[PDB]
Amino acid sequence: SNVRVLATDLAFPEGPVVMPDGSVVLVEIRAQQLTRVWPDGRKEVVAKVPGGPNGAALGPDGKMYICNNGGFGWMPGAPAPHEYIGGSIQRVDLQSGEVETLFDKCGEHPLKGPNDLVFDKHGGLWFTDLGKRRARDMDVGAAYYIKPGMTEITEQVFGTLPLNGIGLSPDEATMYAAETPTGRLWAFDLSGPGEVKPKGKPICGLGGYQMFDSLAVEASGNVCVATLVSGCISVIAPDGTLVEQVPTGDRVTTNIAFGGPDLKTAYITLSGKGELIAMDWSRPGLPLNFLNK
Ligand SMILES: [Ca+2]
Ligand code: NA
Repeated sequence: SNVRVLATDLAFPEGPVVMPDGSVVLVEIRAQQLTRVWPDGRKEVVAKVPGGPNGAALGPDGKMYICNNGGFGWMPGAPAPHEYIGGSIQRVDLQSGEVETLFDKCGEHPLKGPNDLVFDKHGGLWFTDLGKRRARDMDVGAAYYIKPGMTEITEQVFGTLPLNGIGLSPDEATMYAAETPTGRLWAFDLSGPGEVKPKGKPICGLGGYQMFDSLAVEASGNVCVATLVSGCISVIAPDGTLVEQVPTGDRVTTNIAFGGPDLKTAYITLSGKGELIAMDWSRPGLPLNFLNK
């Protein structure tokens, strides 16, 4: 586990997407932008994304899809009314910087705080909703699926505590969602693309005072979840066994993505220190659709 710092002075980094050349496109939630970090050290702003760009994934159209949580109040907190512009799913052209809003509601219900996302092999898009905190109450968590072609958005999970990381199993027959305040990883069986069948179960709950953020799946099927408070990556087996906890040095570790040769480098956002780091990983990551395979 040879650790290296790839970038600093990032304004709450999140949503890393590791390109084939080892460059990383990621979101800076506090600076409201999509940023490109190159292996020669240089950084460039790809696009300004007003609000709270929170997670990213490359899509079948070659554009970068974004979960926009609508803004926080800044460490993040509950957004004062004016700092919140509504949650949405957006798309960014990585060549022009043009930002287009795709969805801001599902049925008659506005999206609250979209958080992270993952494409299935048909181009359908899963995403979590962490909800928003208000003065005396908070939204429940949810997960959504957008049908291939971006034709329709559907609610698949609703009424958990806030949901954050999301991924698919290698065979894409199971969707995983991390429940932030409880440090529980939930597994949902899929009867087919985009469709949960009964709605799921927690396969792992960490002890102590530990909370979950975003995640990435390994080719083995293990789920690697960024763990807040204790500052590590929690590696969870498909059967829920806690395989290991890899310390990162930052209590606000928020996300992980695999890249490099054989997808055996982990790229991790340390959102407390404002850093993107890389770490050797003993097992290869699961290739993401429309990025790695
Ligand atoms: Ca997240
Ligand atoms: Na990730």
